[PDB]
Amino acid sequence: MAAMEANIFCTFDHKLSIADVGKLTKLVAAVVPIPQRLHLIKHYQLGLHQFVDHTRGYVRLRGLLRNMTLTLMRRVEGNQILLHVPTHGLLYTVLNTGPVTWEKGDALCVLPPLFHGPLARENLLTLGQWELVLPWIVPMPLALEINQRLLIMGLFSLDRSYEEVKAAVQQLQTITFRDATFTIPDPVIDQHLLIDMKTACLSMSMVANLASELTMTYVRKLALEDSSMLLVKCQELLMRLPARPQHVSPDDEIARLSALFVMLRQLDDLIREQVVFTVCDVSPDNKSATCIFKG
Amino acid sequence: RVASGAGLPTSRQTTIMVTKYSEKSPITIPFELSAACLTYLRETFEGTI
Repeated sequence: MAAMEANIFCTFDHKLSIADVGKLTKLVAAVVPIPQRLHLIKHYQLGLHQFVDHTRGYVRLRGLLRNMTLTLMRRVEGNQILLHVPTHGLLYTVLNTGPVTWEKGDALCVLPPLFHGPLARENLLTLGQWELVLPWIVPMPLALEINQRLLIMGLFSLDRSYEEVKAAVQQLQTITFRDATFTIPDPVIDQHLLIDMKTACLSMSMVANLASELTMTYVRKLALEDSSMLLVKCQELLMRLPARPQHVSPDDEIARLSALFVMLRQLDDLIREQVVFTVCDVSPDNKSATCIFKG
Repeated sequence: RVASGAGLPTSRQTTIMVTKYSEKSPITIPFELSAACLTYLRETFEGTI
């Protein structure tokens, strides 16, 4: 039928002041998500603002952003915006909208914004109580930290007392990454985090069941003859309790490790975020970088 | 087609082809001639008045 459009024109039916257009011009080469593809769309569908809801949960907003299609902004005109849908493997220029510092060679992920500093950056296109909310583009370690914090809060919430749950949420929600401090907004625990908790519990059960005695005993045996800061900091986490291996069978070990890899992938996937960009350049003011698009 | 505004799906080009067929109807009527008429037209104009 009608082939999917690569170039999308967006028109604001609200009237624009010169300040609004000036703000729009700064946003060229940034990433904006849209829910559906048409040659000509209205500004209401543009951005992340449409999904802001009384539920307020960070996890559900993260889920919603994952399903939107990503576009880059081409140059602006009067009352019009041109968006381009990138293709896998090509080279692009992208704008660092958020305060996160990028580095050469790292991988970037798209994620809902989390507040930082004075929390007064929100000048982006407030017109008719619609707002231009854009997602953050962050490097992989920060996304992994965010997802890990959310899942750990969810798991810890079970059966713990309410006040100590509050304390744990307070200490976990704040993150220091690459010499900057960020904090996760609205870490609500609900069904969306519950399904991830269920899958994590299943994967951990299977990992505990599968692991061979050799794997379990490696750490215990190593401590008898090695000594290092890594090891001593490592063994502090474990419960406090010559010989020969009771059973040697390389084929069983191979098959068991083969299954254990699948289970570890299952556990890894729920904190992994899909890489959208891989960067190899940076403006020395960190405002822009050139990246390869993927996904 | 009509040009559409923002947010509306555009109408695609459409081609339509059709065929019309014809009908059959025969009509007939009989008439007959006496053998006397046949022999009068067959042979000579002669004899009594």
